[PDB]
Amino acid sequence: YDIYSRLLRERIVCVMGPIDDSVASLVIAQLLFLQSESNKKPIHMYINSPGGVVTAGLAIYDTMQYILNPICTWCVGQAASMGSLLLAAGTPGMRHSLPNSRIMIHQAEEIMKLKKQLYNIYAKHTKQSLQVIESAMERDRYMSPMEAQEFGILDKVLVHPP
Amino acid sequence: IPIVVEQGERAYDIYSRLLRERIVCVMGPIDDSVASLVIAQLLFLQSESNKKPIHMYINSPGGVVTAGLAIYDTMQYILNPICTWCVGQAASMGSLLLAAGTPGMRHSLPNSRIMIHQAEEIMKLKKQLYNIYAKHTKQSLQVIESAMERDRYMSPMEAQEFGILDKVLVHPP
Amino acid sequence: LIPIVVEQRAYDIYSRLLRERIVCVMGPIDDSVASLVIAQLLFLQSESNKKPIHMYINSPGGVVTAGLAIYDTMQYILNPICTWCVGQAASMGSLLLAAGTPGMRHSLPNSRIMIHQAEEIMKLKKQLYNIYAKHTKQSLQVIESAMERDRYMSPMEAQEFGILDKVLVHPP
Amino acid sequence: LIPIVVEQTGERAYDIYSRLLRERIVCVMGPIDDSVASLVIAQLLFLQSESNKKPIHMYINSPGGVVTAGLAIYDTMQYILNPICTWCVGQAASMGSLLLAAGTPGMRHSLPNSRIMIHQAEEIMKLKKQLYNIYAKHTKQSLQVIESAMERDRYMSPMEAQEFGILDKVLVHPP
Amino acid sequence: DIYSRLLRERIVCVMGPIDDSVASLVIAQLLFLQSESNKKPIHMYINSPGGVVTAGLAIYDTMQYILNPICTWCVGQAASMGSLLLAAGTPGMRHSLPNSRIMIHQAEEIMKLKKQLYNIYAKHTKQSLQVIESAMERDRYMSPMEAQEFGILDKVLVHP
Amino acid sequence: RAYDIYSRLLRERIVCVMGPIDDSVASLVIAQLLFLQSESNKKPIHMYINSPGGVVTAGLAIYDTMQYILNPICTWCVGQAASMGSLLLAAGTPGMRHSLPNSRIMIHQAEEIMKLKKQLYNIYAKHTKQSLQVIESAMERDRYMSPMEAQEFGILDKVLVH
Amino acid sequence: DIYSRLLRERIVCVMGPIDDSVASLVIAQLLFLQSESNKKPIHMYINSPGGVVTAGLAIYDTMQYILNPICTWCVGQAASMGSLLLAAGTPGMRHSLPNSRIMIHQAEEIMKLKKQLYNIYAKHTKQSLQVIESAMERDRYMSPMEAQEFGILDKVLVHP
Repeated sequence: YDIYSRLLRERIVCVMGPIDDSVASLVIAQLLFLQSESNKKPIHMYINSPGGVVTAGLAIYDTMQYILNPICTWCVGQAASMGSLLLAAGTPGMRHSLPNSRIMIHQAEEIMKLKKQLYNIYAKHTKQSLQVIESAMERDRYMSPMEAQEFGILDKVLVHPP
Repeated sequence: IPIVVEQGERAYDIYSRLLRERIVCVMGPIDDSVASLVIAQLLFLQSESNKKPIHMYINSPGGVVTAGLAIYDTMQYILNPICTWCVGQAASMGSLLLAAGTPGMRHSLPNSRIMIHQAEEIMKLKKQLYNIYAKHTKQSLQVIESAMERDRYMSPMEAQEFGILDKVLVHPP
Repeated sequence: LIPIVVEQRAYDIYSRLLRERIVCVMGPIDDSVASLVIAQLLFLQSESNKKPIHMYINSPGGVVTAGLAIYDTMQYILNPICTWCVGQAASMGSLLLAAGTPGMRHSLPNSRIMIHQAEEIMKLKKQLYNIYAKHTKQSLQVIESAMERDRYMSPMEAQEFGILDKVLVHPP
Repeated sequence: LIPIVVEQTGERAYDIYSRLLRERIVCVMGPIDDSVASLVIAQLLFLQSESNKKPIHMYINSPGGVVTAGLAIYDTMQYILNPICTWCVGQAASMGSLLLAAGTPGMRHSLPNSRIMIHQAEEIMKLKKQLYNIYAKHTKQSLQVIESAMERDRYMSPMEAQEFGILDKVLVHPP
Repeated sequence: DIYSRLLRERIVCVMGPIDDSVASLVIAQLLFLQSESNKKPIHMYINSPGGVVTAGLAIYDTMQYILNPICTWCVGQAASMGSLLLAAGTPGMRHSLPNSRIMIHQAEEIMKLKKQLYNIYAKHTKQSLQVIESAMERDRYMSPMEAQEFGILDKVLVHP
Repeated sequence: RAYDIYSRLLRERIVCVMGPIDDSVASLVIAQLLFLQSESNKKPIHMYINSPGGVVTAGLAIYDTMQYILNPICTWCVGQAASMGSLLLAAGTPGMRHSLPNSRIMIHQAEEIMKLKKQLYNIYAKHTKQSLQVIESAMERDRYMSPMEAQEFGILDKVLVH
Repeated sequence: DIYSRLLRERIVCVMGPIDDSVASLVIAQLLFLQSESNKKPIHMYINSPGGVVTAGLAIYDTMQYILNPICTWCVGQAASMGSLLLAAGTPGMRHSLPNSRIMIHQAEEIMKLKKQLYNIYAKHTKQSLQVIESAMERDRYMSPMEAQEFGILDKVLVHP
C-alpha cells in the first residue's frame, strides 16, 4: 500500500499539495466512492494546500456539500486560501486543526463574479457578515489557528487528543 | 493514484472501482486521448448491462470539437440512461456532453460555471453544434446562434432556464 | 493511464474490452498500431472462427504502409468484421472503414469521413485506387478524382459514395 | 501497450504475443533488434520442445534490421525440425525478407498488398558474401542474379516476388 | 516498496531532503501510526541533507501533537531541518550512530519564522536563545560527541 | 521494448547478455543469475550471448558468478561472441556450450595490464584444455573464427547445424 | 524487480556507485531484514567502483547497528567505499571471488573526515594505523589473496 491508499481504506481522504483539476479529479473520485461504501459513516479530510485553481476548489467544495456523509476536516500543516475554504466547509462541529498550523483566507470580470461567490460561501460557513469577510480577505496574513477559531473557520484546536 | 483492495484480492485503481458503480469521470480537457478513453469506458459499460443508468461527471474547460462529438455520438448510440453532473465547470464541448445526458436527469451543482461559447470546414462543423443544441435545449437556431456568440459563463440556474439543465441540486432528497 | 485491475502491467480496459471481441483503432494508424491490431485480430480468429469482431475506428490518418497491413489482415481473417466510424475517419482510417464486412459498415451520424491522400509512392497510391474501386464499386476515374479534392464529407454523402452501408443514430 | 489478456486456470495473464503461442503463431514485427532476435530465437526453440513435428506459423512485418540479428533468427529456422510456414503481412524489407524466404518450401505465403525488398571491412565483405550464398540456396536464383538484384533499391510486388522465387503462394483467404 | 513494508513495524524512514511532498508523506504516516495505537513507540530514522523550513515545521508539530514516544535515530546525516526532527524526538530516546554528522545551520515574515526555530531549539536543547542564535551562524558540522553535550541527542550508540 | 523482452525471458530462465559488457550490464547479469539460483539450486540456466566485447573488469564479474552458482549454465552463442563475450561462452558447463553455425567468435582482445592478461590465459587454458602457450599462440592473432573451428579448438562442444 | 526479490533471500546488493540515493536504500533494506529475523544472516554482495564518503559511512554504521551476521561477498571490484563495506562484514565470513579487484586507496574538514577512515580500517583489519597510512596512499588494485594477508578478507572462494 501507498499510505494514502492505506488511509482511504479507513475513510480518511487526503488533499495535500496544490489543488488543481487533476487533484480535484482524485478528491471527487474518492469522496463519492466513500458514499457508496456507506451513507452514514463519517469521512475524514486532511488539508495541506498552498492554494489552488479557484474553479477546482469549488468543484471539491460542492462535492463535499453534495455528499450526505459528515466530513470531519483537519488542517494539517498549512491551509492557504483554497484550502482554507475546504477546511471551513467541514461538517459543523468537526473542523479541527493542529496547534501550530498556518491558515490564510486571502488569495477577467468573470473572476470578479467568481470572487463574489467565495464571500457568500464563507458567510454561510463562518457566519460572518459579507463586509467582515470582504475586509478580512483583503489582508495577506497567516492567522494563527486560535485566531481562526474565533473568526469561525475552526470548531476546535487539538493538542494531545485521546 | 489511490487503490482499493476487495475481499480473490483484486486491487482497483480508484477510477476502475468507481466504474463498478457505473460512474464515468471525464475531467480536464477533451482530446483525442480522452475521447478514445471515455468511448472505451462507455462501450464497456453498455456490455455489462443495457438497462442500468450510467453516471457521467463532467469537469472540463473545453476540447477538440471532433473529439467532443465522438463522445457525444457514443452517448446517443448507447441505450443506457446517462445521468450527467457538471461538477466544477463545463465550457464549450464540456457543456455539450452535459446537454447530451438523458432528458430529465442532467444535474448540476450550484457553484458550477456553464458556458456554450467556443478552412470552411470549421464553418460547416460549427453549424453542426447549433443543430444539436437546438435538439437538446429546444431553443431555436437563432437563439443558439446568438447565445454561442457571447463570451460569458452562465450560472447553473440560468442554464436551467436556457434548458441545458434539468435541475440544480443541493442535499439530494 | 487507463482504468485497471491487478489480474489476481495491469488489466486495462482495452484488454478488458477484447474479451467482448471489440477492437479499438483510435488515434493515428502507425507501424506500432498496425503491428498491434493485426496481432489482436489473429488472436480473435482462433478463439472463434465464426463469431463477428466489432471494430471501432477514430483515426485522423496513418502511414499508408501500416494501413494496408491492417487492411489485408481484415481480408485474410474469416470473421465478419463490423466497422464503426466514431468521430474521424480520415485517410487510412477511411480505408479500414470501407474494408468492413459488406452490409455491416456503420457510422454514427456526426462522424467526418475523408478519403484524401520515388516512384513507389505513386504506384502505392495507385494501389489505393484499386481497393477503393473494389469496395465502393465506383469506377477508378471517380475514385481518382474524389481523392483529388481536400474535403471532409458527411456520412449521408458517404452512403451515396458507397463507403457506408448505414448511418445509425439509435440501433434498431 | 500490448493487450494483457487474462485466462482462467486462479487467474493468469498473457500478452497476446504470448497467448498466440497456444496456436504456435510467432509474430516477428517491427525492426529486428538484438532483443527481438533474442526473443524469436528463444520462442522458436521453445516451440520445438512442445512438439517435434507440428507446424509453426511465423508472421513477418519488418522494415529491416541488423544483419547479424536476422541471421541469428534464420539459423534457428534451419536447426528446428518443425515445418515453418512464413506469412508476410505488411512489408518484409531487407533482412525481414530472408526470414520469409527461409520458410519451408511450398508454404511461403504473402498477402497481395505486401511489399518485399531484398536490398539492404573484410569481415563485413565476407558477411555480405554469406547472404548471397543463402539467397542462392533458398531462391534458386543463380549467384549473379542475386548479386545484381540485391543492389537495386526498389520494392517488388508479391507477384514479382513469386516469380523471383522468394515465396510460393499469394493468398487472399486461407482456402 | 520497502518504506511501506517497514511501516508495519512502526518505523518511519525520513530519508532524503525535506520538502512539501515529503512533509505531507511523513505526517500521513505519523497520524496513521497514532491511530493503530496510542501506546507503542515509533522509531524514526533520519538521514536528511536539509529541507524547506515551512515543511520541516509541518512534520515537527505532528511529532508534538502525537502522544506516542518517538525515538529518533540519526543515521548518516542530519542537517538543517533534519537536525530539528532529531532534536524533537522524545527526551531521553534521541540516538545517533557514531559516524553520523549533524548541523543546525541552514519579508519580515521569514524573520518571524526564523525566530520560531530559535524558540523550539531552546525548548528541546535547553540552551539559551543567545547560544543557539550564535551557534546557528556557524556553517560547521558537529560530531555526535559534540552534539550530545550541545543537547541535541542523548546518547551515541552501537549494538543497543 | 528491449528491456521488457529481457524481463519476459526471465520467466523461462534465459539470461540475455547482449551489447558491450560494462558495469551497467555486469551488475545486472550477476543480479539475475543470483535470483535464478534462488528459484532452484538445480534447474538449468541459459546464457544467451551476443556481445562484441567490453571492459574486462565487468566480464570477469559475470564469469566469477557463473562459477559460484551451482546451477548448470547453458551458454548459447547467438549473433556474435567476441572478446569477453567469448570468455563467457567458454565458461559454460562442459557439454552445454552451443553456437549457431554462422555466429562469429573471437578470443583476441602497466604491469597490472600484464597481470590482467596473464589471468585471462589461465582461465582460457582451464576451460579450453589447451596449453597456456597454445592460448598465447592463438590469442595474439586478430581474426574471427567459425564455430566449427571453435569446436575443434575447444571453446564449445556443439554447433546447431542440423 | 530482481533486487526486491533477492530481498526475499536476505540478499542485499551494493551494486554500482555508492551514492546518497543508494545508501538511503541499502539502509532501508538492512533495517527491514532485521525486523524479519534478528538472527538469520544477511548476505551482501559488493560491486562498487567507489562512492561519496558521507553515504558509505551511512551504510557502514547501519551494518554495525544491525545484530545480524552480515556476510560480505566481493564480486567484481570493491574500490574505495566498496572496500570499507567489504571490511565491515562480520569477522570470519568476509568473502571474495578469486578474480575480484580490491582497492582501499581513495582541507581541515576533509582531513577530519579522512581520519575516521584510518581508524575504522585499523580496528577491522587488525592493522597498525601507521600501516594504513602507507597502504592507503598507493593507487593500485590488489589481488584477493593479497588482500587476505592484508586482512581485508577472511576467505577467497571459488565455490560456496
